[PDB]
Amino acid sequence: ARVTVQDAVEKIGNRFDLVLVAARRARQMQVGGKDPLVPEENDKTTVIALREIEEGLINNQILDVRERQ
Amino acid sequence: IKELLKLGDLPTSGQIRLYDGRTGEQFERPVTVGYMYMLKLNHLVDDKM
Amino acid sequence: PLVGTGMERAVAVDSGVTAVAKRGGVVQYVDASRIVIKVNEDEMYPGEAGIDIYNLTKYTRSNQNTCINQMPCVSLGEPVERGDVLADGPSTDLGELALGQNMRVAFMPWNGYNFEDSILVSERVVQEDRFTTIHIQELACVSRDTKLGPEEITADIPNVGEAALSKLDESGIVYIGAEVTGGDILVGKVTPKSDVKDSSLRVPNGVSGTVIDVQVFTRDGVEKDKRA
Amino acid sequence: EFLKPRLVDIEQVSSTHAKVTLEPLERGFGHTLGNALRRILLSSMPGCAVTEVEIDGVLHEYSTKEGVQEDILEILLNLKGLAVRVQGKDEVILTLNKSGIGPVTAADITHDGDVEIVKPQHVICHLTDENASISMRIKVQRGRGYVPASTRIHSEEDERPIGRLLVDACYSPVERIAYNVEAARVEQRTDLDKLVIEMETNGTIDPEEAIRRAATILAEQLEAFVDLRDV
Amino acid sequence: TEFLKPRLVDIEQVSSTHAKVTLEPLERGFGHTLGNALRRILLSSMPGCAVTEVEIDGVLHEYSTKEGVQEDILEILLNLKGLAVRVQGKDEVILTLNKSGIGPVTAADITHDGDVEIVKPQHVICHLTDENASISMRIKVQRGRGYVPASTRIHSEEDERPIGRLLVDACYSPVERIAYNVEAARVEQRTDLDKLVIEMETNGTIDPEEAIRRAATILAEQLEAFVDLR
Amino acid sequence: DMIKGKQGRFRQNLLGKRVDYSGRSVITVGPYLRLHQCGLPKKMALELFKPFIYGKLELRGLATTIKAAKKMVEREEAVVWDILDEVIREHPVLLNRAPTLHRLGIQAFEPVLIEGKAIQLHPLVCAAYNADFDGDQMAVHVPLTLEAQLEARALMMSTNNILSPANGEPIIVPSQDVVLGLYYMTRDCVNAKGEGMVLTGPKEAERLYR
RNA sequence: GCGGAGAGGUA
Ligand SMILES: Nc1ccn([C@@H]2O[C@H](COP(=O)(O)CP(=O)(O)OP(=O)(O)O)[C@@H](O)[C@H]2O)c(=O)n1
Ligand SMILES: [Mg+2]
Repeated sequence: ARVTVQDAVEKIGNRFDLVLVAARRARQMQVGGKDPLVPEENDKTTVIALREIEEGLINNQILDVRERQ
Repeated sequence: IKELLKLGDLPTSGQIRLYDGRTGEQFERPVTVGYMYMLKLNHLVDDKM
Repeated sequence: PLVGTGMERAVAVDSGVTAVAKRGGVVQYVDASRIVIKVNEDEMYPGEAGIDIYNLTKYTRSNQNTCINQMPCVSLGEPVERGDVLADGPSTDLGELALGQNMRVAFMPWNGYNFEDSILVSERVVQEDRFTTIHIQELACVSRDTKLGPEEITADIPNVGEAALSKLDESGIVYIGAEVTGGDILVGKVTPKSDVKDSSLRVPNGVSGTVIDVQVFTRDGVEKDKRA
Repeated sequence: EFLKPRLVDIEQVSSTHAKVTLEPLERGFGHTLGNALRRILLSSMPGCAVTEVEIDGVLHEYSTKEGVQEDILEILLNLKGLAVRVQGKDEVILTLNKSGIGPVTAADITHDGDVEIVKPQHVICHLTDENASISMRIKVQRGRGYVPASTRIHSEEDERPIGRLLVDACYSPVERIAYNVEAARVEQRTDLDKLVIEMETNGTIDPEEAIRRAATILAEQLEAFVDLRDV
Repeated sequence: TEFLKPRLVDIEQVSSTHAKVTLEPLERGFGHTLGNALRRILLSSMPGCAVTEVEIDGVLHEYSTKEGVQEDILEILLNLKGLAVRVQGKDEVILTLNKSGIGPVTAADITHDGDVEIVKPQHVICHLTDENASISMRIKVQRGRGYVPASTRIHSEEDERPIGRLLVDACYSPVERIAYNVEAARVEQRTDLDKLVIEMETNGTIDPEEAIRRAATILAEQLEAFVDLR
Repeated sequence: DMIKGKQGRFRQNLLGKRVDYSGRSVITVGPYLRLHQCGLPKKMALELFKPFIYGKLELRGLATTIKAAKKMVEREEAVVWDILDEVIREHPVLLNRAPTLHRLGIQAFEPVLIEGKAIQLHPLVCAAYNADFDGDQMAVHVPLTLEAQLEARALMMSTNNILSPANGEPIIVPSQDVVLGLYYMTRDCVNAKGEGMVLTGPKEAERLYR
């Protein structure tokens, strides 16, 4: 289990819209419109989206550019 | 109480040296052992859960 | 209690849970339901005396759903005096109050399993089966008289598998001594409409024990009720 | 370059209590072997014990017979303590039939060949009436450890007869284990130790067999250790 | 009767001397009995080779100072305790160190003998300063079981020896660190089973897996006299 | 009277509702736990996560229809426990103790399925809860929606709340056994076994002590 | 058989 989200909050310092972007990503992941960019280790889609956020691949702007594309 | 403990051939201080059942090693500083009257109260987890 | 205060006998005797001799004598018959004592000639009434009989109470339900059981203390042929303790009530032994049980404790922190006021216990305690209590739940199925027609207690119950009936008698009530589990049908009832629906009582979810007793109270005084 | 322990004199103080000695123990292995065996003995010694009982006139554990003073539940509690040795079969059916006034002890059980009643004086019940008669059929199984009724309920396997009375199974003969590592003066050596294991059991497993089986179990687990896949 | 055998030997060898070993599923309570037996045997009774005594050509007592070595004598003793050497045939052999010049006198600088191999040639021993830089010593290494502190031998030093023979604690057992955790593990229906995680650090000579191997081996030879059900 | 007053309304039914997917039980020590987890009884976990169980059962095809999923949960076969383990994996639950005095009275944990009927609470967090293992009980809620899960794991999880919101100081400080053990371990004695010997590191210190 | 009174108890 991912015991700390400290690096994800260091990516976006509000610590609140972090939850929103991670929820949007994990909702695009659960209802299978999209695919994970990280090799999953039997995590559920919430911890997958946090693991993706902490690695710098996804934020709000990447979501907006990919959605309009 | 000390007298009664002596009559039974038990340590007068009421503490005994105990061995750890997992490791087998002795505990430093002997520990108080003895019989105490305990009660099971009507608060049963299976009723609470 | 290995360490008491002496008040144990006062409390046990003065409470009504013990069976105490009224006229001292000699124990004539001992059973796990009754103690029959032949009175001594001193205390023996001249006219129309007879013997003394103490019926004991076996597992009954207390207000809190705990068990109320009396055990005999005395054996055949032992002499008893007026005011001695014949039978032990619930949580009393030989006349003394035995609220709980006395076990070997050691005061030490054992890898934080007794961290806060929590308690660590050895499997030997469960092996010797010394903290196992008997509890007793009461359940009631009531068949009233509706204006659409009286409901029935019969064992013919709509759309139930014969698995559920297997443990039911022809009258529709569980056998004494049957082991039940949550959801099993305690008694068969049909709601008049005539049937197709069941108001039959079931064991509450997640409680499982043995049916020790069943009672039937009928204002109708019907001639032919089996359980009755 | 090692030494190795050989099983030496096995003193029997009582029928249940026994002292077993192991003389040539290397320095440091006294406590190691003492504790390992203590653990194995207390946890894993296979024994036989009563699993369920059928008495005639009794529907459930809570009823009562005429002419006895114990409740049926106390009779089961007494049976749990019954120390028995089964030799060949895994499940035996013992039959107890007694009449008349007197204490029904374990000796009154119908004597079968393969079953040994270790403590015939062990009481079961007390009759109190001339015409009062108790009959029961006790089913005894072999097993290891401690298995309660409520767990076996998952595997009910047609418990349908209401006459059946389930008993908690203490499938374990060893009651107590203590060990002392003490200086073992060997005629040509300075510092060698001897392990003395004092054990109290219900008198079914013999000491030699207990120690041998415990060492066997520990050795099997060690076998599991010898190979290491790393694949 | 029929027991439950461990089905897996997961081994996570980070930093070759450091090995984590996982074992599941194990019968109730055997986690601690087996883990501890192994731990104790490894720690207290394990055949190995180590420096026992040392003779310095220059200093007579452990509190004296050698000119031009910044490290105190105690530092040199501590560095000598860490030397992990494996000798093949001989029981007790005496290695010599002779060094001059600036820099760190390391284990490689020992005279290279036939049967004796020093697993860590780069282990620092001393630091030598300028223009004098004279270090000479004779270190005696012996084979033994377990850990033997200096104090117990120096106690029994009635065989009076000439001065300069400085005793060092003998670290024979190759295991530097050993610990075991037991944790819950269930085989799909039985929950009262446990997993054994053994964290082990050895001193280079033997890798931890094989150390564990010979530990379990030793315990089995001792047990051999009783075990006969096969 | 229905509107005004404590028992009546706004307080009672409009700020004080009574949620679903919630449970209650006695709390217990569970020292082996990680700071971010909590022992949760199997049977309670199954009861709480029932609809999740049904969804996962239908996805794998183990059950044709929803009623068959209900029957399979009500028998509680091995497949059901496997599905429960799989769904519970990263799903966090909220633990609350009756007087939720400050925001640390509710915290999120990852549950670990255990036998028994008592909830196992990590010792270090007891100070935050003012929890004591003397019959204290705790309630356990399940965040359902995806947004709730992110909020529980990011904002509310136990490990994210180590400093008190009131003052900056740590909340998770060791309480009594931990501090006693550490105190015993670190205090020195004038003379003992191994007085004044020189060690190359902590590793041989443990070698010596053990 | 949703509710509400009264009594007792838990933390
Ligand atoms: N009528 C009540 C009685 C108790 N409580 C609550 O239950 C807990 C008992 O504390 P407590 O005082 O019993 C034990 P603690 O606070 O940890 O101190 P100690 O262990 O050193 O003795 C407290 O959190 C109280 O807020 C309540 O809401 N209403
Ligand atoms: Mg409390």
